[PDB]
Amino acid sequence: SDWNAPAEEWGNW
Amino acid sequence: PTVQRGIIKMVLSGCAIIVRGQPRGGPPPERQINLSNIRAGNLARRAAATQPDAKDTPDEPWAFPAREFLRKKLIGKEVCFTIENKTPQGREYGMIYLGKDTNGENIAESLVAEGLATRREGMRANNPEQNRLSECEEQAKAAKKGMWSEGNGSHTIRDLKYTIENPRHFVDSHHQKPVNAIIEHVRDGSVVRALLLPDYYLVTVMLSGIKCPTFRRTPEPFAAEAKFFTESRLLQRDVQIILESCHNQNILGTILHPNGNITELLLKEGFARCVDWSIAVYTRGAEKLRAAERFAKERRLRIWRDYVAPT
Ligand SMILES: [Cs+]
Repeated sequence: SDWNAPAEEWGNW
Repeated sequence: PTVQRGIIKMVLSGCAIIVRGQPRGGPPPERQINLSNIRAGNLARRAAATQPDAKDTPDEPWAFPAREFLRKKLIGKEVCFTIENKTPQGREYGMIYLGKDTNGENIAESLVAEGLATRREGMRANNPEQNRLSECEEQAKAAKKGMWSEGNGSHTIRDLKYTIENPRHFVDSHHQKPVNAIIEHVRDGSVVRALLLPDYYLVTVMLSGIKCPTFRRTPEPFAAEAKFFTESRLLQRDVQIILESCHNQNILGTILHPNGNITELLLKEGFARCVDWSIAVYTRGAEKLRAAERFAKERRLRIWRDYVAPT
């Protein structure tokens, strides 16, 4: 689980 | 014509796209996908040390607006794509759609529709797909968008600056006021390459007060993971950077984003530790960095897996 991709997306909009 | 899914990692020069799957084990798979049937302008390039006789070429007109167009619309988004061709040298060509089905927004069409990419000269007759690119192109020429505007388009060519005359003065002149920037690359978890606005400075930014595991010619424990942690949140994202200090050309600072502080996040995840040589230049309260690190150490997270509490 040390490859943590964000749940919420970090978008430019 | 097999629709496969994926997530936009970054937008490349000539509007090429890197797509990734989600972490199912270790590093997520990557895929460079060139857009079929269209040709976008080439971004500025800096000559590699591998090729010493080569020199830095600038931006082609409307190349950077083309990259910025896709960056604003694709970064972090889920897309579906189909591969049309795969050259023997490994290069893949295909179509990219915004959404979950192939009837969503066609990226190639969006570019051509706004005069940010032109049709490739085909010698044969247009297929159904190549026909709409023609319609998009004519609508763009009629509206005089982008490359179809009146003049050079030389104003869209960045005066890229890979160095700074006097780093200390440049940082002090901003008085720790947040600077609009784009995170172009991620070396490791706590050091990134940022494009500073409005004068297009390409600089190296190190996070103040912390240090992630790094690579040295090779990766340290949790180096690749920490890099991905920062990459999956900030790569080609619009951010604000507080220019706090500098050492030579390297700039010490803090990256601001509506979703949170990556410096605190890295510490709380145990992907980084507090360092005392630079913690004084952290302007957003050093005591919170201590709390974030203390949080992770108590739970033996990542880099603190082999931590031995005093007793
Ligand atoms: Cs023109």
